Amino acid sequence: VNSFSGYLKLTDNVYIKNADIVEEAKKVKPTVVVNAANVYLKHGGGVAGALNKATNNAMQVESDDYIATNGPLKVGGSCVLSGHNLAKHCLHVVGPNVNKGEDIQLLKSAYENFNQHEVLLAPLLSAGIFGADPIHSLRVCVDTVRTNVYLAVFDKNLYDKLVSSFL
Ligand SMILES: OC[C@@H]1CC2(CCOCC2)CN1c1ncnc2[nH]ccc12
Repeated sequence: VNSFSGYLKLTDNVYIKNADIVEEAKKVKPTVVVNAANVYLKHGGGVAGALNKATNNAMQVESDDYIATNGPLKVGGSCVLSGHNLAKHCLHVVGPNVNKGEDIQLLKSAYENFNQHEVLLAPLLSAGIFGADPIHSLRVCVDTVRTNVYLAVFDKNLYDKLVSSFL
């Protein structure tokens, strides 16, 4: 039993809700919140911009030190950093950005990072400003993630469309 509330159950391990991931994180304080990161950890917009703003830029400060030491992530890769005031940890995961010409097959590799954590709050990788089809993102998620994932879907029309089209 966990403290996630109001989610629709899609499969044995995948749950979904229309929610602002920032407000969800602030309520639940999950062990892991997933960020829709880029390889440079520059949290300018989308989910990443929102989560960073909610940390008063502390996420960006920590991220800049991470990059200075380790260099950029790989597309499809991840790193674990602090969750600041939002969660215990933040798993920064880089899904392919279609608006950069990045390979969509890497989306499965991106979701594989979730399997290293028993429970996560997360957005749909590569959706929104990353330019991929959110219906496809949800499908790859369901077919790749085996741990317990609670998906927060921002757009209402996106959420109802995601539920009504789910196979
Ligand atoms: O789940 C991925 C979605 C996709 C998105 C861009 C395209 O469609 C509109 C929404 C932004 N994402 C978010 N999801 C949950 N919480 C969020 N907070 C701020 C953004 C955000």
